[PDB]
Amino acid sequence: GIVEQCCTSICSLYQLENYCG
Amino acid sequence: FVNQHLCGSHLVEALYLVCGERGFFYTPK
Repeated sequence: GIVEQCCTSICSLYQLENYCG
Repeated sequence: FVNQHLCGSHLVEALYLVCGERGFFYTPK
């Protein structure tokens, strides 16, 4: 999930936008 | 500002700024 992709690893704009509505 | 480790409230703040009017879902498992 988002914590594994953005907190325990380095986040990206692509990954953040995966979670927008 | 998004290409770093973002944890806790900092990650939720990044989603808020990036997603804007689209909103977002935060599911930390």
